[PDB]
Amino acid sequence: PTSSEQI
Amino acid sequence: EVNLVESGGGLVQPGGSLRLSCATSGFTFIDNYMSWVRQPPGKALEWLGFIRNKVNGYTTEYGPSVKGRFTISRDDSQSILYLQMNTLRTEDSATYYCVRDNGSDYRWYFDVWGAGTTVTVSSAKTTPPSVYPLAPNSMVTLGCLVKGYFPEPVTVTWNSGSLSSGVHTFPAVLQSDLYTLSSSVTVPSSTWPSETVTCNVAHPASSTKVDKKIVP
Amino acid sequence: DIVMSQSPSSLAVSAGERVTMTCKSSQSLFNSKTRRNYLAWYQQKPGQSPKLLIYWASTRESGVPDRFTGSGSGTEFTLTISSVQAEDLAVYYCKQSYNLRTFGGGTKLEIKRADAAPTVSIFPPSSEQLTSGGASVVCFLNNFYPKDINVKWKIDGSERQNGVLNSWTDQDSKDSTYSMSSTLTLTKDEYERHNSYTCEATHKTSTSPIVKSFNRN
Ligand SMILES: *[C@@H]1O[C@H](CO)[C@@H](O[C@@H]2O[C@H](CO)[C@@H](O[C@@H]3O[C@H](CO)[C@@H](O)[C@H](O)[C@@H]3O)[C@H](O)[C@H]2NC(C)=O)[C@H](O)[C@H]1NC(C)=O
Repeated sequence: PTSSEQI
Repeated sequence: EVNLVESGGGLVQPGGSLRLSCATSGFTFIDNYMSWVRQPPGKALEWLGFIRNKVNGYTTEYGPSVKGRFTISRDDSQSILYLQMNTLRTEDSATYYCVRDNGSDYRWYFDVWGAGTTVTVSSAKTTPPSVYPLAPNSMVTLGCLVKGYFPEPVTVTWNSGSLSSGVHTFPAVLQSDLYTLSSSVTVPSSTWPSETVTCNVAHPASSTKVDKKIVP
Repeated sequence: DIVMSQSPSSLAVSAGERVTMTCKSSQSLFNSKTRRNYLAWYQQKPGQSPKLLIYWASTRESGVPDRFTGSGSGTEFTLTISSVQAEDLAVYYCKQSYNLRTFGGGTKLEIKRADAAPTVSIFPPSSEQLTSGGASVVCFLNNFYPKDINVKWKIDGSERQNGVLNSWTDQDSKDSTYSMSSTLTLTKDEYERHNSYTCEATHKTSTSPIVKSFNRN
């Protein structure tokens, strides 16, 4: 899920 | 402070293309994910897509409605965000918003928004309004008829903004490729025709500015 | 592709009363890694850009009054407003950011208030519009409440139902009333083939219609 992407 | 300002929104013939810009200032652009959101008149917000930062490969994601037809890009050296719109349809007519897609601490919400830039997708030709004065009891109501212009919007004021209370500017109605709206202002009968009451109509689309004094 | 549904479409409330609105998502907006439900609430007042109020379902943004509380998790979320103020007039949108982003259809929050009869004003076509060959008769029905209202145009005692265009304003930012414009568009010749022009407004505030009129001469 995109909500897990960092920065 | 953080500022986002969209540009490029104008009147465009269906089928053509258009590129919107979002100039930014006040924050480190290169560190952020950026999204575009739009909104047809009197309709709901719609997420168009976003573009990841350099650290994440400048890749993009889109909403179903636009995927394949719109392209999001950016220029980190200029802190500008772009939105290329191709194969425009009438359904594209809307206010386009530039937003910061805050990713820090995995928040993932839109904390800053631009004022928006309006895109009108029609074949109608940009036409200037024909402002007309409307005149006829402790108070008197005066009006102003702004007829036959295209496209939206027009900004109407009274006495260059001096008169703000007792004003009603009605939503424009589309009639045969031409918009028509009116504005009424109510003031004490003791201030008219005593004091001058002027209707100010500005139509950026056609670089028009008309002042109409209300006379008995 | 997560579908968001909001309810109710629109609700009317009085200053001081509490209000609640729901948002439902087709998939769980909960993230196991981050430990947060990605549902945010946005407030969009008249003519302004949307504004973030709450994120992570129940966390309040900086500067947002405490009377705005978000709650829920998984697929059912709620936005509650205790002691609603007039200034809260706006459309409230929920939005999921679990995967991609999707907005709900929004809940339109309307402000209740006492009924108010409309102030009617009729205006004959301006001389300049006449010289150009046009003739628009305008009638204003201002500051009334509730929104439902009816206008009937009568030319020389006969009801006219062609060439009439009405426009309704949103709730006034000052007194929460509504106003409506009614424009009868005729040709200079048509306008002169008659003399009596009447505007009739019918509103729940009275069984008697409010009448306003004039004569060409
Ligand atoms: C995403 O949004 C959050 C909050 O809306 C941003 O984080 C916050 O950033 C501000 C300034 O960038 C920090 O404020 C500073 O705090 C110290 C003391 O608290 C104060 O003395 C400074 O003058 C300034 O006010 C704030 O602490 C920080 N909050 C935290 C801990 O997250 C964040 O920068 C945004 N992310 C992006 C991508 O811009």
